[PDB]
Amino acid sequence: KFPIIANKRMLEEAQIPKEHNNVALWVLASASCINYWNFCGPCVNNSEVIKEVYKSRFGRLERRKEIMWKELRFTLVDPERMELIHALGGETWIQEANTAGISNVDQRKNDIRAVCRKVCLAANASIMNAKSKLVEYIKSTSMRIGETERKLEELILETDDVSPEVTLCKSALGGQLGKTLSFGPMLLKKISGSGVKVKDTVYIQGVRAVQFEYWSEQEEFYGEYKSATALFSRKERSLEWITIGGGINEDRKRLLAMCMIFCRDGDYFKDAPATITMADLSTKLGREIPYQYVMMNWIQKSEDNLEALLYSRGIVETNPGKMGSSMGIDGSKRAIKSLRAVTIQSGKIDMPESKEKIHLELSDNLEAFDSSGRIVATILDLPSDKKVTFQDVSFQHPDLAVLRDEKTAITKGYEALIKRLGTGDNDIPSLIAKKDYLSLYNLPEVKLMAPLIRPNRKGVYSRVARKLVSTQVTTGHYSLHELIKVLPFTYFAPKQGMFEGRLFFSNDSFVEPGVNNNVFSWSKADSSKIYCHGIAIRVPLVVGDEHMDTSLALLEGFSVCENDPRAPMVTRQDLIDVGFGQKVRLFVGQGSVRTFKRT
Amino acid sequence: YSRVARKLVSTQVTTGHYSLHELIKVLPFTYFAPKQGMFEGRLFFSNDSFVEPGVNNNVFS
Amino acid sequence: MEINPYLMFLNNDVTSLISTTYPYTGPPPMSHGSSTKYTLETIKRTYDYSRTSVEKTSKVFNIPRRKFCNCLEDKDELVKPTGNVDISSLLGLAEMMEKRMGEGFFKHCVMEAETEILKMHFSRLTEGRQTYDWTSERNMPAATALQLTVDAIKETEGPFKGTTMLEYCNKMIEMLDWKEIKFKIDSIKHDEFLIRALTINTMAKDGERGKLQRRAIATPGMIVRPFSKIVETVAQKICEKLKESGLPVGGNEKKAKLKTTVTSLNARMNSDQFAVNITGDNSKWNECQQPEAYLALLAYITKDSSDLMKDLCSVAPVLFCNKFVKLGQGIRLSNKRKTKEVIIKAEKMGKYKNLMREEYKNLFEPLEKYIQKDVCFLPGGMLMGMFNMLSTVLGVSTLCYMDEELKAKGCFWTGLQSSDDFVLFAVASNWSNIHWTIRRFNAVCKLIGINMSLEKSYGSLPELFEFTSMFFDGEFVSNLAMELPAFTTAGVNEGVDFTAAMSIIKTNMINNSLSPSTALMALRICLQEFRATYRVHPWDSRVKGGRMKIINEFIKTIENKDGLLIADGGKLMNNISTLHIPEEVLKFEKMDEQYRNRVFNPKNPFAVVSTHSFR
Repeated sequence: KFPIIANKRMLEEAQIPKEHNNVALWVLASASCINYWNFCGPCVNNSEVIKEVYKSRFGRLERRKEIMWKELRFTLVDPERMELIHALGGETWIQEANTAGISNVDQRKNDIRAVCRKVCLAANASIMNAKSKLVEYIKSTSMRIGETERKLEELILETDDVSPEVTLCKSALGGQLGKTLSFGPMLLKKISGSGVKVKDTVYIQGVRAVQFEYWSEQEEFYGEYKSATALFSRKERSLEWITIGGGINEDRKRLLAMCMIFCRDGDYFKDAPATITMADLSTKLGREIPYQYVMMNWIQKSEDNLEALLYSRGIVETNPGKMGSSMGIDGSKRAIKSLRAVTIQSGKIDMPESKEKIHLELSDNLEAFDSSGRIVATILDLPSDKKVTFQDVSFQHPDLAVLRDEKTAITKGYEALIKRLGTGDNDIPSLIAKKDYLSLYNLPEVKLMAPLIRPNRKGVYSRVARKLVSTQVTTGHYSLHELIKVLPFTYFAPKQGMFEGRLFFSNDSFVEPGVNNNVFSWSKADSSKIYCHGIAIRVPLVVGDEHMDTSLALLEGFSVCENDPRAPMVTRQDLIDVGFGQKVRLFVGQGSVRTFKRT
Repeated sequence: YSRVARKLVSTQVTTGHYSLHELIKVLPFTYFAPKQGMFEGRLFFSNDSFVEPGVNNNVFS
Repeated sequence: MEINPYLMFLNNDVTSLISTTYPYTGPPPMSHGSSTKYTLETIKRTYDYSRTSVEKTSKVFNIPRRKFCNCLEDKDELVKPTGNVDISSLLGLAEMMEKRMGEGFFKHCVMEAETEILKMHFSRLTEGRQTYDWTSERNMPAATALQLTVDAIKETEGPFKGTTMLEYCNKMIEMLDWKEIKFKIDSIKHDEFLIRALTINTMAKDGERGKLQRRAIATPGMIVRPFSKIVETVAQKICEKLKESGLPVGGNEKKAKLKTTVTSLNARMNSDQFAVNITGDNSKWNECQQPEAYLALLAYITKDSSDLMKDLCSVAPVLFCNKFVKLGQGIRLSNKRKTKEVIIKAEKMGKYKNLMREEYKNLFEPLEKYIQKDVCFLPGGMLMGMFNMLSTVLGVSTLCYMDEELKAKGCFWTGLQSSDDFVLFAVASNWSNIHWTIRRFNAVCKLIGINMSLEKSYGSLPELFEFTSMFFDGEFVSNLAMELPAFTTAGVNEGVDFTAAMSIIKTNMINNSLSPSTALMALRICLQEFRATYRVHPWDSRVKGGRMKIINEFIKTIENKDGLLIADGGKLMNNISTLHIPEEVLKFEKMDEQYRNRVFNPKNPFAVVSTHSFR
């Protein structure tokens, strides 16, 4: 009851009465005594002393406040910070938050490569105007790159960063290349040998057939996948030998599979899996796809496909003296059993460099060709479309961005509703003072916002909204906020049904009167503002009382009244069977209860 | 309410398959004139006390 | 339709889903008790794992003394546990380890432990899980029994003015020879006080993850406490320099040790050789550790050092060579219909042995010899969770073995060992010599009582092994040691419990046992636990509690609701990047100056020192 001990003179000198409001508080004492002491008690000024004594903690807080938070990224492994290393970088993720150092170049590289990917994808919407739409997008895209407002017609050239998108977009500019290749996300390069194209067939389901191409001669290459080097030689649709330099379990598997596809080694180039027969669609919406990229995509779906591909490659038992340089199905460095024609080692294979620049030729499918075919890049080797917010950018030509969503549609509808006020005749306040609400049910803006409404039960929403509107207009007691909130629904014939307390749009979102929400919120002491997803909007007018009267914006045929606990709690349905002079409590929100009375 | 009550009564009386414990309950509402509206399912008096036609409650069991 | 919540283990790993196999951390509702029958079974299995039959009546009690050390017999069926130790091999392994690390290694460590002890205050002994009072004959925290002991010393032969560990120990020694001792009031003689000091009680508490095998965790008194602390300090100073010692700390450092070991292995073993792993699990790590071998080892250690430490380190061992064990609650009787039920203590079970059942009888007669009044004169074993550092040192000694018989075959081993769990890494160039190496290792381990389980110890190829719930793999090292606080059991203060929980969560995140979203959920859970504990809620809530009536009445006089304290209708403002920062430091500049000064008023009747304490 009074476990907490205390002092006596310290209590009386503060004049702490027991049972202040039936709370004893107490030598011994309760805990509520602390609340009574900190809410109504003596006042000191010892802030400076506290800060000085707890200087270490408050300096830590200051340092924390002295941070410039940066982005984060999911990845792996190939003092003042120790206080926060727990929140700075784990093992699967990491945040690049910095303290004092600034250098904006690699972020600029990421931005430029992302936007290049974006634009090159956008150009994949026709069959004939590929290069034209591409170049026009480029010329219509400017950026505040770093600190300089530059255009995207010179950065692609001035930059030196190999990539499928950089190359795919620069070839159209007759720009210089570096003899590098891109088969999917992997990076390849030629070392020696040469050959010519040759065609072959492959079955699907055991009946159909499809043609692919390859090379028949010997040729050596240099593969390089994330955290993994390699070297190998392809000969007649099959992989002869291969060696890997830098070891990571996951990377070695994907790199090996990609090099195998590049060599088309394996039986799945004779027949196909039973999963492909489910589709047999080596085609886009309206375009064609080779077999290699189909196989790759089939790999990306699940690692079981990768394991199957690797089993297709012969597996054998390792012999002595080779464990140190053997491999396993899961990339294991050494194992009693390994795969045929493999060699693991340590140290990344030093990559060669080609100092011979060239220019390629784009095709209908934007595929570039330097000579003897030997595709260097394409859209097929790109990721799927990934929406990302772009800043410091200007994109003027159509297809720049859809920039059309239900959220933005609603935002614009509400902006139009707000501007319509216009502090003039033939606008909201004139109709209010005139008590002509019917015209409100015919404005253009509500007609533009109507399509955003849930169609199945729009009649009841319109009924309720018209009820509220008329009841707030006729009497003259109203609140512009809730009105504008519900107006978009006062545009279809009213009908009978069951209402619950929320008005749903077509995007599954909703709005509710007498409450606030992310889509629409407002509050007093800032009534000149209306938040929309946090976007504060302004009112072309000023009001101090036009909103203060919300007694009719909560329910339809009721009005708020003084609080009364005796009144019984109810729901929205039984309301119909109430009478007059009969108060009722009811929830108006989350843990928000209010009393109401008919009329 | 009056409408509904009269309805039930006719339905029970025309055939002969009635339950005397329901007429004695709903009759007090048949005095007035029918009208149109949505019947939620309960019949309220002027004192916030209702009776339901078919299930027993504190007011009529 | 059917269900099988294991099919997700087919197309996925195990390091990602293994956590779903064990329940969430917390107090075990099993109520693992410490009954008399369990204790007697333990004592029996102890005396049995001793494969000898020799004895020697003492002179201080007139009682036999099963001397199970350096007297191995009953070689048959030796795969089962053993406790008979060989001193020669033990000292040989110690010598190997010394040679490896260095000559003046043990000396440096013992010197460090000494100097650390010198400036130590005996008051440290107040920091302990629990003990057993030798006056009230119960279990309590260390501070209570310490006060009891000091006030008894005061009442009997004046106060203890040492204020240091060494004077405390010498006072205990002297008290061993006192004939009469007093305490609040009653006194006792020499023999009874000796016994009480050498008494032990079985505690039921066993709280941890993994396995709660600590049914009868020991609970010693206070006399032996400081010497045990000294020995543990030395063993710790030793385990730090050892690479294969994951006991003193865990997590980041533990993973570092793992990967260092693995990489050194990969860079050492020749191309022809191929490695393997074993998931060892030592069984009966408490019923096969003998304090006599520990004594000989400590002697060999301090051989070249101050005789002070030589004698000091030789205290706790002998105190454990003679340790009376308090038998739990005695058996009960009953008639057929069970309408009547008699209750008897342990000391008198030897008086009604003719009635108890056989299984309970055959487990009681052979031990009646060693009983004195109600306890059993256990001359060895090691039940407490003590000397864990020392046992770990012995294990590391086991792993640092190497000879020429192996070298000739081109094989060796290495690994890591916790208290009673280890991981081995064998090396060879044939699928058979591996078996020979494993058998050699098991033999050298059994020579000194360290056994191994067969139904709980497995193996596999190099990539996949498990250690202290940290299921290691080629990658994706997954931990499972997620700890949590508990307010109801430990209500230290309102102010300090939330900050402590935040620090705990931060730590768990460091050890990678927790992730951002998981940490946030745990935080929002601990906040609610705290509130419900101290019966506090925010102001927005429509609560009617006793603190809440006054808090709701005094809410309208302030605007900085954000600055309010959680203990006073407050709301949270801390997050992941603000854990080390207490909420107070985070709301100081925000609290309405009135409330601020009203809280930080040192002129009140009572981590940032608040006006929120529960003395």
